[PDB]
Amino acid sequence: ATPDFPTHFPKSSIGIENELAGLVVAMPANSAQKFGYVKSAQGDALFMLTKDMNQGSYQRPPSLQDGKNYQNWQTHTVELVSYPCEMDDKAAVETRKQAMLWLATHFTTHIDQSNHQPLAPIQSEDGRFVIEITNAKHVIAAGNGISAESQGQTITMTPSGQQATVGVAAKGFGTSATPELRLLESAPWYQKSLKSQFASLTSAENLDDKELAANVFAYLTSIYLKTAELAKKFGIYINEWDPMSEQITPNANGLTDPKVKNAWEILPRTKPSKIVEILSKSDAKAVMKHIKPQLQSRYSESLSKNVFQYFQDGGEVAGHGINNATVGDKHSPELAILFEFRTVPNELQSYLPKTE
Ligand SMILES: Nc1ncnc2c1ncn2[C@@H]1O[C@H](COP(=O)(O)OP(=O)(O)O)[C@@H](O)[C@H]1O
Ligand SMILES: [Mg+2]
Ligand SMILES: [Mg+2]
Repeated sequence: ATPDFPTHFPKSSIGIENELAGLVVAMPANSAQKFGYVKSAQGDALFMLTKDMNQGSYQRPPSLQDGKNYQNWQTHTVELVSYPCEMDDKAAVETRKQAMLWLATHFTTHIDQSNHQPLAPIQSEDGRFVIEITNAKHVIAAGNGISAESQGQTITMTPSGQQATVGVAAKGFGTSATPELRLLESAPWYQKSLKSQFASLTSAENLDDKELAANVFAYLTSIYLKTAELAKKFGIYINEWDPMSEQITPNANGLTDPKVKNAWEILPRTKPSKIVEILSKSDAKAVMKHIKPQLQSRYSESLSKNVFQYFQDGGEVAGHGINNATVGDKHSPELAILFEFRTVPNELQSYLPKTE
């Protein structure tokens, strides 16, 4: 079994995703995403081997007929998914990039001498890296996995196949305290002006933590307003809101549609309703009560009520979120909130492996 991601980090964390070019993985239909993982010889889990984009049904080449059953098998692109590490842990970041580049060279040899065969659990030649196979019911095949033989491909990685995910303490979003926080706050959907706006609305209120409440308000309102903007732009069905009732033609498959995710640029990966937990019951009530009018002064009553209710009931920004991540003291953990960079910006390029 592939180990689950560690959930706790002392400070800000980073994970990477890297879709490979030059090969596919074929597995039985409805297989689990993870088929293996690469770890250091010391035992530290570095990245997972996963199936990513479905490339169609697998057809075992006739010249490679082996008496085996490949019925209903699907081909997918391979994505290398790192185990998160601390953002300032240079050695952990470097070992992940190096282990990914090593596995690409091992894949290049595998499609040359063992095309349409499963990867074997081996140790690298220098002894640095170890492959562990968790699902042996797979095959690795060059190109799109149609031909028995490769076109002598070198297995590569490129920025268009790359993403980075950053995890920060929820209480830090809006403080601009670290370079990571400042990069996250530069997200086009985040409206820092909502912090000072909240303070103006709540002068008569005796709030337990005014600065924290203003930060949470700005973060949540920015997400709710962006969701409403996107639902209108792309014609997305949110809860009971119907875009056709506002003469908007549906132009996306939902919140999880890749073009909707891309429109966020910096995609929230944590369930918005979790942040309410970093506040007192009283402060959370004050924050939540003030969000509704921010939507209603910009969007129709139906869109506003539906977006507000969707997130209130634990609605996700774009599918299953990373909601169990924590930061700070191991004994008293604080909520970490995660963000996916759809395109890796210049500031995070050094975290990604490069073939060239
Ligand atoms: N605590 C964390 N801090 C930072 N990045 C994390 C953390 N936990 C997971 N990630 C990263 O989240 C990314 C996507 O994770 P995952 O949920 O497995 O992908 P998917 O939803 O596409 O199946 C990976 O780059 C991974 O390293
Ligand atoms: Mg992934
Ligand atoms: Mg991604």
